[PDB]
Amino acid sequence: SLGPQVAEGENVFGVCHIFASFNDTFVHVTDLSGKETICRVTGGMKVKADRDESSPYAAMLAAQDVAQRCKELGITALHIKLRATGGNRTKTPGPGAQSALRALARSGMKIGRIEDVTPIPSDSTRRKGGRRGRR
RNA sequence: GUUUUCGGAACUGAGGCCAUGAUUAAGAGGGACGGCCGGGGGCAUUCGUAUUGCGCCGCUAGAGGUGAAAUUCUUGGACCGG
Repeated sequence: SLGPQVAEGENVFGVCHIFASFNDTFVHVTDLSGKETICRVTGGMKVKADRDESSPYAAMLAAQDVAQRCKELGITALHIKLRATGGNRTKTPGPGAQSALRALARSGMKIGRIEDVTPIPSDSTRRKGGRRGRR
């Protein structure tokens, strides 16, 4: 819990992987390599109902938690990496995607580079669901 | 008896002559040739993320899924990140 960098000199960076599906939200702050994580709180560990694990509010107080946890450990700036469910499944981020990084911005954390890292397949396997779709 | 001119039948050589004999080249067709063209076909080769699984590392208690849930996965470490 000791960041040897001087604060007013410059900023200590981290990176949070925002994974917003349509059934849950993930806020995963890791180091610049990603091999070593700092905090990871989901939207489902903040609300006592499955149906709103991905609600934008459930991600708003899941990002205020990780930002509070990412503060004293010594990180001030964050690179953002949005990610939808990807693969052959959906490509647009879920509802709790925007209310997440807006919360941690309002929580006093600096922002670096923002990027979509959705796992876009070159040419997918057969997507789940019949030929006639989800009728 | 015979040979022929004699009329007929057949063959065989040299001619002479013909205005000496081949319509056109289909906004029909075939074929050739020319430079191209094309997710045409075949065989071989190469690349791409993704998905699933496994190994290791990190941190963790939920993760999945739905109209809402449950079956299912999970401190024997799932999901998430490398």
